[PDB]
Amino acid sequence: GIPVKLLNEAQGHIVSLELTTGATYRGKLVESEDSMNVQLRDVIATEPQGAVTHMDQIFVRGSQIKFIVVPDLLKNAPLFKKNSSRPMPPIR
Amino acid sequence: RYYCEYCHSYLTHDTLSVRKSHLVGKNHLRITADYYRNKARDIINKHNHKRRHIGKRGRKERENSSQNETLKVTCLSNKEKRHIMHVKKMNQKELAQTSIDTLKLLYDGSPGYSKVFVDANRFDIGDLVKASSRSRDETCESNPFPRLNNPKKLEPPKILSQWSNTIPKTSIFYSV
Amino acid sequence: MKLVNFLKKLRNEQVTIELKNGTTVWGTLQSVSPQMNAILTDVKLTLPQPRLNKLNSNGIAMASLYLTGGQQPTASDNIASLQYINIRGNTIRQIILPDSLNLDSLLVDQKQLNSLRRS
Amino acid sequence: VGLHFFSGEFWDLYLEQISSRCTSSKKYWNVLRKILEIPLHSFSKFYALWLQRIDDIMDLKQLSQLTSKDELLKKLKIDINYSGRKGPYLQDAKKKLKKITKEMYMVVQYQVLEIYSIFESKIYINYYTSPETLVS
Amino acid sequence: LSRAELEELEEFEFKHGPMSLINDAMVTRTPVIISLRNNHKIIARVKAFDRHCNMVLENVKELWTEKKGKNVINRERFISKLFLRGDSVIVVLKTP
Amino acid sequence: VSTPELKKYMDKKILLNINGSRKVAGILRGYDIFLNVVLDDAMEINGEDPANNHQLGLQTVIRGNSIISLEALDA
Amino acid sequence: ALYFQNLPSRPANKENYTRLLLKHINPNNKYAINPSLPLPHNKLLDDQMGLLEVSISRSSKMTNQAFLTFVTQEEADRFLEKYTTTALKVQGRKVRMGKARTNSLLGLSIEMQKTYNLDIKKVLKARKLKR
Amino acid sequence: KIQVAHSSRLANLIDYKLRVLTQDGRVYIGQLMAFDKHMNLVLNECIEERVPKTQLDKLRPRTLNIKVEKRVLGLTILRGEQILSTVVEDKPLLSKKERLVRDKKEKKQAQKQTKLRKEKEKKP
RNA sequence: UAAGAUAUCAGAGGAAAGUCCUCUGAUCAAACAUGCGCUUCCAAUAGUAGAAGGACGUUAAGCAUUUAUCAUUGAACUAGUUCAUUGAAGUCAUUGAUGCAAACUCCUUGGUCACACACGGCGCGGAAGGCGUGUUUGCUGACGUUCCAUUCCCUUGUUUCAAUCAUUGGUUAACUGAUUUUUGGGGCCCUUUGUUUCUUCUGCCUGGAGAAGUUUGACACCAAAUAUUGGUGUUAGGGGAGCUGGGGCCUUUCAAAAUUUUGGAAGGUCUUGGUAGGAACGGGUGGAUCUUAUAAUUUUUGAUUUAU
Repeated sequence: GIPVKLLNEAQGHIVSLELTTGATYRGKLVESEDSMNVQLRDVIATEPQGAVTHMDQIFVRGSQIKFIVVPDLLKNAPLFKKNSSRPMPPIR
Repeated sequence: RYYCEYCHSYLTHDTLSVRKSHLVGKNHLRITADYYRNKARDIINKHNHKRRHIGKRGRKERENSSQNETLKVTCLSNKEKRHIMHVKKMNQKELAQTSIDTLKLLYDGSPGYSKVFVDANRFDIGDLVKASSRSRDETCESNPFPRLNNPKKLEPPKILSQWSNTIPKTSIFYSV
Repeated sequence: MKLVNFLKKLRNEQVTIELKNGTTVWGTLQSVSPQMNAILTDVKLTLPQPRLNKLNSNGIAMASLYLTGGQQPTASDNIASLQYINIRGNTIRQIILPDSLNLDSLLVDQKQLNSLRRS
Repeated sequence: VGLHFFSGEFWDLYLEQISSRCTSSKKYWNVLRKILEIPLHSFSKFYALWLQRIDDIMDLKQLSQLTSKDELLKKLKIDINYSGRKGPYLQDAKKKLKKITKEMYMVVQYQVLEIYSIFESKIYINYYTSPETLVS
Repeated sequence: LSRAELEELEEFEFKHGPMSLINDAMVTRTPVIISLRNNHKIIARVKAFDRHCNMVLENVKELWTEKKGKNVINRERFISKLFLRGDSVIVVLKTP
Repeated sequence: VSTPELKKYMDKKILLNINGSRKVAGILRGYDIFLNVVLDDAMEINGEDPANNHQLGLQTVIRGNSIISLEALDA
Repeated sequence: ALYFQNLPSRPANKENYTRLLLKHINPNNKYAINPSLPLPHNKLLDDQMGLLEVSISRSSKMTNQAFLTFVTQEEADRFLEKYTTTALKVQGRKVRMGKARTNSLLGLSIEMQKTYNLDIKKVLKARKLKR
Repeated sequence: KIQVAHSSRLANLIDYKLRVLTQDGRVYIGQLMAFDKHMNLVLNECIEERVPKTQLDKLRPRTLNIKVEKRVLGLTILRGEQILSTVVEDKPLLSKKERLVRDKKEKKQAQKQTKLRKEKEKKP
């Protein structure tokens, strides 16, 4: 699935979040796993009633993510190529 | 199976760690660095060739533009335009890498310069740069009087090459 | 058995999907997915009026009704017509299927018979 | 702090935040028209950006964002509603419009090269230090 | 386990298990009461059911009541044939 | 499927938000594939810092269906 | 009874095209809402202040032109002197209009109320116009 | 407005500017680019549109105008759990004929790369 | 994460029960063609317009509203109010936020096509669907292995008229129609903005030109470290011949049925599509889908209708 494979393409670039509690985190994304859970580094965190703070390191259960906003130059990374021609694999 | 489509190659021995040895491998990094450098310029270099919609001109405007004289156009040669596009492309590369940092040069011997401009050792960024000397301990005991044959004059203001001959020819006072 | 395999045979029927919100969706049904992702065509999604002397209706669903871009400005009552609405399965509470069709032809699952006929 | 002689790097922040953020691209021309009249240390980095726009203007409607429809026709005599064969006409408009930039680059450069050569060259210390520091 | 093994297990839990209340209600033509997590109850006869507790019903009579500042009304809505998603239900009783 | 990699976090003081409003700070010992987590010397944070704050227990284990965020307030 | 020139040809559906024709004439009229349209039979009003019915063919002879019938002949002229030969413009083009040489077809239904032979006459000539 | 193909699933309508609804009553309107088994989707230049609490009395049953407060967020990856339904807004910038043309030239160009890579790997 | 599978149904056949496999029907699906008096849409020049969508633009400190901490201790005070001190947290904003409305400016989109200025269709397209027949196929695509494959010409401002030149046909050297070469005149376009944006090289506004080349290739561009290696992209459009598919129509020949209808073969005419790859076979091959592990915290078998 491409939605998740894209998120790995965005390691070490600034991203946003929006947790289903209604917060908004935006800092550099260090790790991601296959369940769409992320570790952000050097973030700015906006509580649902507007209050903003800064925290150095944060982890979020992937289940609570509502969307992620990624840098706009990955819109043409090669996940999105329709007709791709892979070579013949090496024999195991 | 698994493969990295920047390199276009399949992994020989599939484990998790062989992936991570390929994902932060020197060959693979140079590809993905180079892949996005090509997609960067291609959105700019392939400029939007717009589609024209020609309207049937009026009887009125066709008479008012006929009395108006035809202006001369200028077309360069093929050899000429291949050079002038080599120049103008290399000029826009320069305006990327200007980064006018005179202001760092001005506060060099100030009392908090280690703590704000060195940037390995701020608070905001400082913990992040230590992962990837002029230390924070510096106080205003060392170098008490800046002018003791130490300081360099301020580098003069830059100027355009094209219009380098608009400058007044003589200075008002006699410099040394 | 999967009773979602019953819905797949109910294709090109008039139907009312009725959602968890309280939003009813009257339309022409197309391919239902294995996770019950029903996909309709000539639709008309509305909210009923719980009368009771102006009890406030579902506040979230009224927003989601106008946002669809189907609600016409001079809709006096709360309705919204459009073509093609793809609906994520989990939101379906009920599906009011029509009176005409016979269940007895359709509730005979083929994989149910193909397990007994094979043994 | 806009006219500060070393303000060059302040505006480069402000122009970075217009391009990045805003959609219209009429503020970016509006602001950059100011920086062209101020004697900054690094002014030539702002004339280079103006001249990279003027060249990339590709339709006569895009000269309205520079200056008004009237002041084009009066001071320079170029018209936007000129329907005809535009190519050479817009190639003339640029040459006529680029000129009065160059006359402004003659104005400011006199004011900068005065202030640099007389005053700013000599002043070696621009910061506080302390009550025990002594100036030359 | 094998694919044939689960077919035996499914026939057991429908026949000799908690869902035997629904299965014995389908066969014997006995009407049920169901309570959805909507807080409104439907009095119906079952025609099929399934693993997930979803079920096709026939001659459905829903009974939904609402309140707004201690003012009550009891609304009744009749439907001919209905298909009920299975997560909505919390308690199925079998009428005497 | 995969275990969440909080290997760098363990033995540091950690604030985390339980469901909506409750915030629980403690020293993180162990974790599992569901993100159910266990920590030593817990303390439930509130609006008044010393007043409404009360300690929970010596060892407490949290279910991972109520973690929202988990910030590491140390190095 | 009235006759227009150089109206936009392109909106091909009649119910849709008369929407645009009603829209430019009277802004904030009945039909800027889009549920339903009235349809009076051959032998009710569309919009207030004179309008009753519009009529548009697809024929190569009656291309951009369109007949338009009002309630009465004085109100038909009252519309022409509402603008008083100051050329208003539908979609893009300034309309030139005059009084129709032929009478209003549903106006004859109003006039004779104040007509089978006319319907006999139409069949006969159109068969001969076919010849 | 736009008439979608009467049997067109979510796989077909790539590049169609969609109109996706979440559970909270917020709508993301943008060009679709991927999807998934559990229906999380990647929009390209989406805009979230929300009806604020103050405007919401205006939608209660009586031309209505609604001040919809929207904010740009380019290239998102939504989550499946949250989506409530989808609706189609616009059709793609390129034609139906032209989307076949760009496929066959790219299908030709992709095959040329492999044979030029295989013979550059074979001898060297 | 794994295993399994590649439309369903029914009939006849091969190795009493079932499985495996094969041709015959029905239904289902996809791709491709191809039709429907099918449906909807495709913008002034006889004019300085206008339609859809925007502006994260201006007017604008518009106008109209409502908002700016809590606890502890003392003084005065009416019988709540102000002042000062001690602690707790504290998005920024008050030129704000919330509601109301207008005007102006500017951005992206398209057939700004052909014929006509003429008292409720059947011009040539393109876009978007719906509906119907036919063929192929029964998940789809690379890759290898044996085989079948096997072309050209002109043009890259365009159109129109005139002059002459050449070629071909009609008729009694002459006339007429079609086509091509050189000049001249008129019309429109040149934003093609890197002055044709298929490459390269020469070159231009008193001109629209000349040379070379076209896919195991060539060209452009980007990245380096001290020429090389690694990456992205371009290789186009228009017309004609040929060659071949699909569609309607006509005449002929044939078979069945009661002069006609149904099917098959050939020739003619109109229309439309293709024109360099295709078939078989093979794999510890790729991706899609489907079923089951999977209704047990990370998506789909319910904690968002704020409810007692």
